[PDB]
Amino acid sequence: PQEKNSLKDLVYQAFLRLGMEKTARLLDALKYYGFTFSTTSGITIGIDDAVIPEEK
Amino acid sequence: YRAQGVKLHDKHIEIVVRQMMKYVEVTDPGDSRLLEGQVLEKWDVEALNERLIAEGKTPVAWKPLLMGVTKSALSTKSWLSAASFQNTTHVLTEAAIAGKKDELIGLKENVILGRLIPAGTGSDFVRFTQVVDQKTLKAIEEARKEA
Amino acid sequence: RVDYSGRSVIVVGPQLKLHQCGLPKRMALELFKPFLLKKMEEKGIAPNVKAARRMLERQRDIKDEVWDALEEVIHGKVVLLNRAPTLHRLGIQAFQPVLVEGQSIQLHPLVCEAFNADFDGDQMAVHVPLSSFAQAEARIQMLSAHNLLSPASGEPLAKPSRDIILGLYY
Amino acid sequence: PVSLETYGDFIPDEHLPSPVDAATQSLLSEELEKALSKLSEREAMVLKLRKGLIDGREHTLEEVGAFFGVTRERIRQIENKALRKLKYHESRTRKLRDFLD
Amino acid sequence: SDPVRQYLHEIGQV
Amino acid sequence: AEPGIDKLFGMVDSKYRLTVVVAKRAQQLLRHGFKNTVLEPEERPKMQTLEGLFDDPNAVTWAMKELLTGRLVFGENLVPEDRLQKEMERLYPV
Amino acid sequence: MEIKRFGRIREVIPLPPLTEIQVESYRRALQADVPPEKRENVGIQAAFRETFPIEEGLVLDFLEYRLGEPPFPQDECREKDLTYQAPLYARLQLIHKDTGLIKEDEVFLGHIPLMTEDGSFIINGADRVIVSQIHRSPGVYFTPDPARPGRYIASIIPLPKRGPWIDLEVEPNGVVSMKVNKRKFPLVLLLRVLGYDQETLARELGAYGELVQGLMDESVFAMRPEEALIRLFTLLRPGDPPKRDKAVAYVYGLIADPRRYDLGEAGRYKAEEKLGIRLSGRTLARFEDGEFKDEVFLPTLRYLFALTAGVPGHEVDDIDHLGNRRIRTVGELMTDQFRVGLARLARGVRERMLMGSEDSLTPAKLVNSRPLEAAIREFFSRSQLSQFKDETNPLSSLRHKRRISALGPGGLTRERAGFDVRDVHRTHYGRICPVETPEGANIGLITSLAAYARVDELGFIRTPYRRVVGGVVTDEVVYMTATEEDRYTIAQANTPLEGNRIAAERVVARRKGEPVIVSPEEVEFMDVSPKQVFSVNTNLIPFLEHDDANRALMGSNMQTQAVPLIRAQAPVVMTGLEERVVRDSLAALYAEEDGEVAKVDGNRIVVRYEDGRLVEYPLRRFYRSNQGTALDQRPRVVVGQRVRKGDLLADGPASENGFLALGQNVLVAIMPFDGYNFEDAIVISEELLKRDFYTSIHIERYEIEARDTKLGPERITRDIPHLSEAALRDLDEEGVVRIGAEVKPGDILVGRTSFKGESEPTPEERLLRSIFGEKARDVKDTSLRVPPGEGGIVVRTVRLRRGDPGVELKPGVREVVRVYVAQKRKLQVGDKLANRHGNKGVVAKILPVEDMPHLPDGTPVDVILNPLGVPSRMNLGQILETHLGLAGYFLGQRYISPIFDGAKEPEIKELLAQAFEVYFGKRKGEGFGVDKREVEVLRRAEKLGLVTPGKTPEEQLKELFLQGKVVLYDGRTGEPIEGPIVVGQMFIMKLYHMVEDKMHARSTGPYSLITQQPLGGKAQFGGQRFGEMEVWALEAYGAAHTLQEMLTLKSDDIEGRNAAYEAIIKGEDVPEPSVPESFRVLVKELQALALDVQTLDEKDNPVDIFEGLASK
Amino acid sequence: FNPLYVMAQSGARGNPQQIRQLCGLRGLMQKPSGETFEVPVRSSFREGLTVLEYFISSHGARKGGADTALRTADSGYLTRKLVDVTHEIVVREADCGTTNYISVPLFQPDEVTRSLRLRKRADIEAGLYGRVLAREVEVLGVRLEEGRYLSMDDVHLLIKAAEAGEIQEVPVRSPLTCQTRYGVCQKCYGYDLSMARPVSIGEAVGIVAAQSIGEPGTQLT
Amino acid sequence: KEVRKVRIALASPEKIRSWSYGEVEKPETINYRTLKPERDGLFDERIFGPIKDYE
DNA sequence: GCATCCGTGAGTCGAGGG
DNA sequence: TATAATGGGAGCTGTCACGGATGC
RNA sequence: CCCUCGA
Ligand SMILES: [Mg+2]
Ligand SMILES: [Zn+2]
Repeated sequence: PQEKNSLKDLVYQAFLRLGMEKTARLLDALKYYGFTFSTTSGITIGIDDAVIPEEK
Repeated sequence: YRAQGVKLHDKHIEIVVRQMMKYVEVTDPGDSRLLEGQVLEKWDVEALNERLIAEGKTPVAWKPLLMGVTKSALSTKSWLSAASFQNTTHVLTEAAIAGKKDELIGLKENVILGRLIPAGTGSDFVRFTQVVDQKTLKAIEEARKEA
Repeated sequence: RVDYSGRSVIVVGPQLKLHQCGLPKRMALELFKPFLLKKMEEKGIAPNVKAARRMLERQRDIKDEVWDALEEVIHGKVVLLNRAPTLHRLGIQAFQPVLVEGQSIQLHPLVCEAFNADFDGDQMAVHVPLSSFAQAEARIQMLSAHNLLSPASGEPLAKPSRDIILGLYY
Repeated sequence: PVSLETYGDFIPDEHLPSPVDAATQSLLSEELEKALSKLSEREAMVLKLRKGLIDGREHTLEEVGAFFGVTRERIRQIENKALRKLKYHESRTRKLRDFLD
Repeated sequence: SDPVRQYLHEIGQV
Repeated sequence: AEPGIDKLFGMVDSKYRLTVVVAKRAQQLLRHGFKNTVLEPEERPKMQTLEGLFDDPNAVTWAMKELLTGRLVFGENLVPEDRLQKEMERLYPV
Repeated sequence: MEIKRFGRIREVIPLPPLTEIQVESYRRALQADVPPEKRENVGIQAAFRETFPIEEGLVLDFLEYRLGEPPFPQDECREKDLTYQAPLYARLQLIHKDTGLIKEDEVFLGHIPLMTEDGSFIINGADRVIVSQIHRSPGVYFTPDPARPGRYIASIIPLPKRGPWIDLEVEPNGVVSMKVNKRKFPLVLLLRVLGYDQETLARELGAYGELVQGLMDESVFAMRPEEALIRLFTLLRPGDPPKRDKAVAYVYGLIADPRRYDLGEAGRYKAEEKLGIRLSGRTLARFEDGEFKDEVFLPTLRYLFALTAGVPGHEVDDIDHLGNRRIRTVGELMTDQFRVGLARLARGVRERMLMGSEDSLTPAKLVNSRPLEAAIREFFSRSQLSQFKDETNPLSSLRHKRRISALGPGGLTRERAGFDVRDVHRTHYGRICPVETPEGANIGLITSLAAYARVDELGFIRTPYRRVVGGVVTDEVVYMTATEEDRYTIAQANTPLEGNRIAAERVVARRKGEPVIVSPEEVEFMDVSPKQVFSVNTNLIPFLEHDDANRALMGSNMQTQAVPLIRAQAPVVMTGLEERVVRDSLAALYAEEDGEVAKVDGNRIVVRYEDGRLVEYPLRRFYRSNQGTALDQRPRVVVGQRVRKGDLLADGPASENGFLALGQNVLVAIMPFDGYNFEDAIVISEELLKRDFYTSIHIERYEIEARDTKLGPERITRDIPHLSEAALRDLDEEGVVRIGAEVKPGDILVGRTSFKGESEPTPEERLLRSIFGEKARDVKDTSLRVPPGEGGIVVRTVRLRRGDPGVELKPGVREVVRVYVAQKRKLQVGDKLANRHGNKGVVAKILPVEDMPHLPDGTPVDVILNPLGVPSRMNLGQILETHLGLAGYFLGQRYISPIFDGAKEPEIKELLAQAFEVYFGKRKGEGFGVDKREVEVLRRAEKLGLVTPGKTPEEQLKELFLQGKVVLYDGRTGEPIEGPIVVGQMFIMKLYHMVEDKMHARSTGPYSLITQQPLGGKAQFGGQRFGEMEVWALEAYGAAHTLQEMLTLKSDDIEGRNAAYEAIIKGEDVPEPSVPESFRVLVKELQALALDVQTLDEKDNPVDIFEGLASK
Repeated sequence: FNPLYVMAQSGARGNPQQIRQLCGLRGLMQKPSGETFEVPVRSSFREGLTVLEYFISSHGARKGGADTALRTADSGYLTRKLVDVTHEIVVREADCGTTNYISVPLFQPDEVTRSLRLRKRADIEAGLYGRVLAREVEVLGVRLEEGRYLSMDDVHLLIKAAEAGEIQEVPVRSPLTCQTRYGVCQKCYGYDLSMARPVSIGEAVGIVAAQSIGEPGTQLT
Repeated sequence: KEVRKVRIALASPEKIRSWSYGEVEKPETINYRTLKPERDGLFDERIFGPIKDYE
């Protein structure tokens, strides 16, 4: 799964391999699709989302 | 910095430390005009020692001197930089007494005078570069070719 | 303190490209005012400069063609955006301005972390490089999309943030 | 009087000309020369001497008339006809109207 | 240190 | 990003030399009214007005694109300064 | 709508009058209601008793004082920019000792500011607040020596500027040293001066081994008290002649003179309690029968030796303990500056007694009131504890009046205040709120008084507790100091109670702040309420126990920045304080007695009381506050309505039916939205502007003066040269803009002409003049115009003319004109919103209603908050508020959830089920079944573990609804959000930080006099400051020409900036920059220091940057 | 796919400790004296604290706030000091031509003093990445030549060789050894960390160093 | 010429008098009714230059 | 060679008010 | 322009680190 | 400059 570190390494490797112009284009693409998919994802915070484990 | 998860390159710290080691104290004056205990720059004493060795004279014995960042800042050659940093009164009295000249080597000095800094596009390395199109270049070439 | 400068509240600019920032119309009109006068004289909007300045003085005297003239003025040019405090050099960055309605400056998301800028009410200052030399320095050296890695570490500085990460991970 | 150190950061300088004012005076001198070029050299020079755009001061009709070697009535008539041609050209092109504030 | 104390002493000399 | 910025940084031994070249060339283009341009009429940078496409007024855009065409010569001590000025005034009146 | 309240804790006592810390303090200080013979020796009476009598006519003595009526009412003082004050008369009598002649008269000493009914002051027309100070209480303290372990420092501290701090130390050589005014000398000498003998000191202090021997010096006991006194005077005053009466006077003034040295009444009390002695006066010693008599020193040294030896019953002191820190309220500070001005008046009185006719002298001839007036004026204008009142909303003023500062005159200096002063002490419990405090440099230095806390007569903060005898909780409540509190075991307010008896065998309590589990038999006292732990603002945060203290701080603070809205509403989730906050702020209007309402108007409400009398209450309408927010009272009753005592007659600003209304209740969906709520940004529905939610009224004041000059008078006139009728359209006959006109930037508010300065016309001006044949007019246009970015409707004009009744202005000014402009502000992009839980954000996007996420029934949400703010900020109160707000949205009700006592999760779940029945059974009766998108969402939530598999769609939807989540459809698509989303009602406020005030830009403008650099400030049309760090930034980019532009062409290169502007308007490139002017200023200011600064070339030959103009 | 879990794992928001305060127990707290209280808050923010728990936590919250406030000013003072020492340092030439260098170690002594063990990857990167080799290095059949700018792959290969025991320390050109006057040369400085390539002559390296050291000054706890 | 250096040194009384365009003999600033510089004062136009351009 | 007093420092921008 | 008149009066405190001279 | 308030 893509997360902070893997996306950071993607940006660095894209810089090294394809130049800062293409890396800026990739940054904007990741921005667009990330925002879009975060919207429809269903991410929210309800009080029941802080799950007290019984183990406690 | 590592403890707080801050990734920072060694070479910056090395720049700073290099400036902290910038000075030396004379252990023996040799054949020079220097005095025992006189503090000066390592570069200056090395140039003086190469001049005395090239003259067949006795070189100056010196000792490395580690001073903190503030003291190394205040002890710099530029009196403009030091006076604008702090202890302005002390800097200015000693500089006026010594009749000191600021060569405008660093950034602060040229910033005060409002000049173009000696860095980046202001670097003498890149700032004298010329640009010409091939038409004008060939016309100037013919002008040189006729004479 | 300095001329050809302004400031305002910042607002997230998700639609912006990395090299762009949203500049309010009135701010841009004031910051670029001499260029706008000269362009108004180049076209038929005013006979001379003084008439154009007296025309821009009162807000009710401002018509629609002056905004198109201002758009022509700012074409290809960049402004400097700066957020206080300025801890490293990325506290100032260069952006092609996009004229927007409203009074807020629009900031691209990926540069926020560099500026340490969020949207709980931060404000930013705008500066206009004047000479061809200043604008060339800003566009080549100080452009946002030309500074993608940290000069302190070398790791990517403009990179996906929490909102972007949340979607791609999902 | 009161102290500037209780303050002076709010106190502007009304003495030196603003860049807008200096640019306005520059364009004014340039446009006056543009309109004076539409006259002959003698009548333009008479206007400049009589309004003081040469040595800084205004010469009388006797001084300008003895400069060009002519009667004071003649030099006053030259000034009048130059002013008249200027008024005609200005009514035509409407270039110098904006500078009148 | 204090100029008026010093002048008062000098005055108290005579 | 500026178009082809990576190739431009490849051209020079220091990025600041690129900046100086671009700014000087843009000043040349401003001074001589873009009559010295090495760009063919189809290579001219354009701007979309309300009416239609016109020339790009930005001389630095022009300068960078010209630089990319390989048709500009840059370096130090290419020609005396006043000689360059006078020859450019000769070929392209101001 | 129905208000359901939760909580099982019944508060025994209500909140005390929240402004009493101001009102009662100043009332005690003035004693204006007390007949003079009954006045106590406290207050300004005390200052009179200290100053007078004045001796060496020979004697001028004080009889009594009186305060007269104010010359002008409060509103009129605000109007004419006067001070609300009362004249102070003092009856004095001059007595000649020899003659016996007695001439008595009442002399006028000037005025004194009167405190308003709400606890503020009116100074020069501006409302101001005197903030209480916190400081180390006077007394005798003992602290550990940081350098020497096992050794201790004794410290005798009087009131501020009431005498020096004295230190007693045991030196390494054994002798006990005293330090006053930074002078170390053996204490034995002073002990001899006090009249002590080696016998008495040996019998008193001998019980401590090896210590009293450092006190034994034979050379000191070899001289009588007079010789030792002159010795001490030679030690303390080098060079000063050691005369006998001079030494007696000096030492008496240093120790025994009450007119000079004064421990507090609190200082005396603490000294008596610590040292176990009794003080006759408030000094350290006395002058009795020609000799000095000891009060404090010997018990202090005894306690010091005892603490050093380790003998029991002697302990070190916590100087941050709230038993050793007291509060100087407004009355005490005003009385201090009053004493100062009175002492200056006394110096003037003696000076006037030396000079002039000795036989003929009256009190009026001796007293010059001016220095006292000046002292009081300096206090109420330029003191650090005298602050511009915050009237943004009523809670702003209330909190401002309840503030406590550690800075100020005699207080701490910043950056010398470490962690200890800013820490919250265990004794802060119940007294000083632990959350309400500023972020940044002022943290822990500015604090707030707790809700139930009170300041006693000695100045200590006391908190209430309930008596518990044998496990029975009484209704007897006792207010304690921290010193008293540390003596008891005090149970928590949530302790289970059946009737008045403790029902738990294990009880949570505190012993000296330490938490401990304890039997009911052990419980001495019990807390009154959780409310007593926090301030007023912190008590307004529901679900506070679910919020991390930092975001709690943020919401608590930001509540005072809430703008009063035209349609402002009280929160649907309240804490129960919202009514008392309105009542105690004097925001709204209430019925004085029972009666019937006779008349109702947007202006006045006339009420007939049970007495038959007819009282008419006028309503403050659209008044401009200190921060420009609108203050207007709206009538809330109708004609003929029967009202009882305390019922609401009219609603004040930011008040809804007597409930505090700082914002709007909006429908909220917690979800990201295409990056527009990225990093705390907020997205709002355009509907909010359609129904005028978050719309506020703001009034701005503009002011102009016409004055007499040497070149002729300024005058306000409609005749303005070179201006059309279009520009003069809305000006009336006199040159003042008409009421009701709309003004835009550049419009003239007041026309004014001023005679031109003496003008030598440049030759271009003369030629152009002769060309257009027009005489240059004598005057020029100085009219007051609307600044950039401002404007609105003119609601008021005030004109004050010289030569007119009741109007006398400053010397030289002919008249003053004030124009009031009101504007209606809709919520716009860049404005600041916040909730009570610390969630703050700027409005980044306003969506059309069709773009908003919406409920299946077609109801769109109002604002979209990004959930990413919640986890790291750890403030869950907003979540629970949202859940309960959804419930109250569909049940049509509001809730009162007291802090730590509020609604629990199961009760919110019950209410949410009741709401789900309304939200869904309505649909199922309307003839509609489950939607397909709802089924898809239910499958996703079934995968998410939110609903139980196998249940019907209605059961799973109810399961989600009980978790607070609903199905949401994207307005642009119609496709649902893949997951269920938390949606509910939330209380959000519009903060005072609005982009309309903050947007500014400048091309060129005014420059400073000496620096020739752009001015600062938006009002002056200033430029942004490019500081040291921005220069560092440009240097690090290596952008030399941009930097040089910042340093020359845009700031202080006159030639450069003029050439740049001209080149740009010509269409050319900007020219090479010149030398910045402030560097020439540096060269010249260095020359005035006798320092030659030379700019040289590479050949070391001078270069002149002044271009020859400075050389002869 | 719990929201808190997703956000914490992805790196969008949150860390295990804030999540623990939300779901688990709030934890232990400090007295004003830095001393720790014996009994911790057993409650979460989900469950709600008692007024005594809340008041106890207020100590640490206020202490941290005052810490941050008093910290910003000292960090800024330090940054300005650094800017003042280093500001004259610029890249003024390509190579000063010194034979001197430093040796970055890949191993550090164990605290047990038992043996030497491999340094942490991030630290090796911070000391090696973007530098220039002062000597030839032959490891794992790879030639890293003198004068070579070490890329990140070069650093990782050097780490592999260290793990294989082929190299214990790396010779490298450094500003400490640069003989350039008034500044630093291109080879001794190495990469421009922003562009992942050799540094351009004229780069104001001292200001960059001062800002790099200063900026995370307010994070130092 | 171009400035390449900046020097600072002590100023001799003769150097100070060489700078000076006149001695200020009076502690006067401006006349109370005319608001113009007093003769031989701190603001004297005879010493420090004219108040108005070329007048 | 070791204590003690004296001078100098102690983040930025922005707003508002007096 | 003349009785004689002859040594002032505000004080004010909860920081810390460094250099430097000053005093056992 | 002081206070307060933003970042
Ligand atoms: Mg922020
Ligand atoms: Zn080198």
